[PDB]
Amino acid sequence: KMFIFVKTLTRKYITLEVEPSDTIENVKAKIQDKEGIPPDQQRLIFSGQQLEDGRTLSDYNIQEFSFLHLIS
Amino acid sequence: ANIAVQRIKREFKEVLKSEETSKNQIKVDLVDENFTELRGEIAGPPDTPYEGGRYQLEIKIPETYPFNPPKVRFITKIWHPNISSVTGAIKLDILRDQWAAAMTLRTVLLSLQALLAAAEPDDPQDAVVANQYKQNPEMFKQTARLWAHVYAGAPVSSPEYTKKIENLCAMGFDRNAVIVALSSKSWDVETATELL
Repeated sequence: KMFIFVKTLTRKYITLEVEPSDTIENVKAKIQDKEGIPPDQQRLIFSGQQLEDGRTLSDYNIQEFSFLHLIS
Repeated sequence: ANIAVQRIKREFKEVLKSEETSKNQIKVDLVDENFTELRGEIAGPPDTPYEGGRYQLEIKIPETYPFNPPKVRFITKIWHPNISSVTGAIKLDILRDQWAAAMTLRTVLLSLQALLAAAEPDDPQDAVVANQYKQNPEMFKQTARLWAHVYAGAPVSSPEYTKKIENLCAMGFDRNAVIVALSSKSWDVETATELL
């Protein structure tokens, strides 16, 4: 029920509509859909901590208008 | 970055939520972290030369945002009496003279679509397209449809203009340059190539 931003290495800001219950695997699947970057070689960084494929955004305390970073 | 950009975040969200559930017309993307430049996109209103086109916009937000409207500019080229054909500047009352607090981003994009759907050649930004809009409305409609198909991804084209633009590009000229030269010089192929 919220929007998050992902900052690439070319400094563009991808907007994603996600639910706090959504996992990291499906959010990077959404990244693949909107961009074309397959989840293999894809890591998301919230604040120092790279996100894990089995967790949701909730246990990472993600909220609306949060900024993740995309590497590899 | 003062607490009146809470408003720009609320309005960004309002635009993004209104887009899905209510329409598909307008859209906004982020440019900077500090919420000061955005990339908007409006859809071509129906029954106009801009129908079927999607026009992009750059929006810069002032530090006094709730007052003193944002600076909006057209990225994709449009053929409109109230929009500059080269700079992209917008002659709209709510962007300079009649802005008000309690106006949203979404409000501005909807107003820009309404402007594309109802021009005003008496308060023009570009005098050439305004004069063409007043003196030869049919050629204006065809020319703006041409510009839509060429720049904003509109579907269909007029072959009479396309043959002229091809014959001039064959001379080793620039497609956008010959387009502006043909459109400004009443599509007189003979005097357009004279514009050098």
